[PDB]
Amino acid sequence: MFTGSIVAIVTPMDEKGNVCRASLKKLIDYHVASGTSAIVSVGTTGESATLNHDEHADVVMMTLDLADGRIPVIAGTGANATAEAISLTQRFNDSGIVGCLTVTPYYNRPSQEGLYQHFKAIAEHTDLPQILYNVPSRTGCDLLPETVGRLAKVKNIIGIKEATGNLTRVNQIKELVSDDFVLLSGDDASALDFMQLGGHGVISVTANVAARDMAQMCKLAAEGHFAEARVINQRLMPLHNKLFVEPNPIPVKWACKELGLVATDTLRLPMTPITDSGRETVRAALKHAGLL
Amino acid sequence: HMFTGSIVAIVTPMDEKGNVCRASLKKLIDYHVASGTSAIVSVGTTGESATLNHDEHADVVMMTLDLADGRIPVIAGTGANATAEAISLTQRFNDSGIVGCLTVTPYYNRPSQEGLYQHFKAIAEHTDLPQILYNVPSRTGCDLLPETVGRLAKVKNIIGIKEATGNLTRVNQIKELVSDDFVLLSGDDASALDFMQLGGHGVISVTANVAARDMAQMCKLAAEGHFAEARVINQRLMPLHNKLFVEPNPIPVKWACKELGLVATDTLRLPMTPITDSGRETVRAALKHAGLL
Ligand SMILES: N[C@@H](CCCC[NH3+])C(=O)O
Ligand SMILES: N[C@@H](CCCC[NH3+])C(=O)O
Ligand code: NA
Ligand code: NA
Ligand code: NA
Ligand code: NA
Ligand code: NA
Ligand code: NA
Ligand code: NA
Ligand code: NA
Ligand code: NA
Ligand code: NA
Repeated sequence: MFTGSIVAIVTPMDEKGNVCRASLKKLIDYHVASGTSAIVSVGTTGESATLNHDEHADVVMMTLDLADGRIPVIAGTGANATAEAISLTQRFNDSGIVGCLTVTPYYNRPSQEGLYQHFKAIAEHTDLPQILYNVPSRTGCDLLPETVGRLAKVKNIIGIKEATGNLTRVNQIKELVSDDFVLLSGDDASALDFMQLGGHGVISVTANVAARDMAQMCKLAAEGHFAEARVINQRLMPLHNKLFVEPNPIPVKWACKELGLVATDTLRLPMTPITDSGRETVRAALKHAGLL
Repeated sequence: HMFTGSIVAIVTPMDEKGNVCRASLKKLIDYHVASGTSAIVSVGTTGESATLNHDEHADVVMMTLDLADGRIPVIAGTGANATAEAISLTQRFNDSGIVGCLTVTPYYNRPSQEGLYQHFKAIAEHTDLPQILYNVPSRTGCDLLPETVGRLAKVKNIIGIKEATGNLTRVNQIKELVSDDFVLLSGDDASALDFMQLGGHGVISVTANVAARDMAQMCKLAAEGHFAEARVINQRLMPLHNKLFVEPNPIPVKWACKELGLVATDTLRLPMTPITDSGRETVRAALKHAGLL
């Protein structure tokens, strides 16, 4: 259930910056039809930083409601204060979400022991499966394999979204955890490599606009058909890269709009609209992918 | 002028349950008044801004302002990674008595230079208070470049920057793009004296929590061009400048304050955790090197 192509879904907005349900419905219908394994709601790509606690909870519950049992929903529950993370987590207990994605605290740079006590306290206040999430380029801290191994012994700590793009982390973690600990890439451009080394899937921004390809690529990787997966990956590589040509989710929201998947590409400050150059680049990447 | 010299990034002292401890904060503020500290930054990074909710944050700022009682200026930490949050935090301290705001680049969501421009511009437009930008890429994932600083210096109440890269070339890259009354403050204790000798006007300092008079003298000596004497102080303090980050700030400086008798307990809020045995030994030796123990 926590394997294959998982979309880190955008939070579509109207021109005032409020959540646009009609657009989110369209995306969720698109992912059900495309074979996406699951939806991560209000991750980084979903602009977690700029939704307040109640808007955040509302978007997750909206996503769950619209999913209507057709596709599993994983809630973004990360926070850089352990009390905030527990409170967010408790908000979704017994909601119908199948698990949580909880990022290492950002900006206050805790120690490895700080991360251990942080994630352990979170896990002790829920029954939901917990997927750790490491992305040092955003957070200023690096959850190391040693610490992941300590945390994997905690009951409902069940996997990790590893977004460093450092592919040596795959088997560094795998040798410290049990066979059913889930290893998920959080870096689209290196995700097929990550799977070929033993990863079980990807929590993906590219899947927002290339869901069918991403789902088939990940299934082929799972079946060991890496040559066939790489043909898809190469079609998608310009998107993997150029969806970060400006701060995510600025490009992917523009791309969703360009494809008719959402009504507007509006974001909340401090995100700002895509530049002329960025549109040109993302459009070429979408054309390279065969989507335009 | 008011934003020069030694400015303490003051800890938020807590009791054993993690609640703000007014009695320890009062002692610290009296200590800074007697030590000649130029100003207090309230609820910055060293003050555990992340783990105080909006009401606790505002309460700590108002407490610090009340305890200072006009004896020393107070600068409120008002940064946020959502612009709406930053405006709302800023609006809370309008006409409170604080003299200015310290506002960090959005963290975790990694905005562009244009996003930083619009962020800080929108903030400045919702306040009459002086704004001090704060760049610390090692924490935020985001680097406010001098060109963008120069753009923002043209917004009238954006009046300075706390530059915490430790990259000393930024001093004059910024200074040549701004007017001469734009304030340049180090946010990196180990390189602060270097920063001032290159033209910086002061430092927003963690070391000043426990070596306030030394830090006040070092900055005043630097300001008067007495760099040889300032360097003597800096070498007394350099192990502290470094070892107060031997573990995540403010874990070492809070333990040092407790060991010096300045606060009652060294308690923090998760995901900060208590100082290790090795860390205590390292920080004690640095305190002894400064002559403080
Ligand atoms: N802007 C803050 C608050 C988040 C509120 C819940 N989405 C942060 O990024 O941590
Ligand atoms: N923990 C969140 C919310 C802070 C609330 C105000 N001190 C952050 O660091 O941005
Ligand atoms: Na709607
Ligand atoms: Na660490
Ligand atoms: Na540690
Ligand atoms: Na390790
Ligand atoms: Na487990
Ligand atoms: Na008290
Ligand atoms: Na402000
Ligand atoms: Na100005
Ligand atoms: Na400096
Ligand atoms: Na401690």
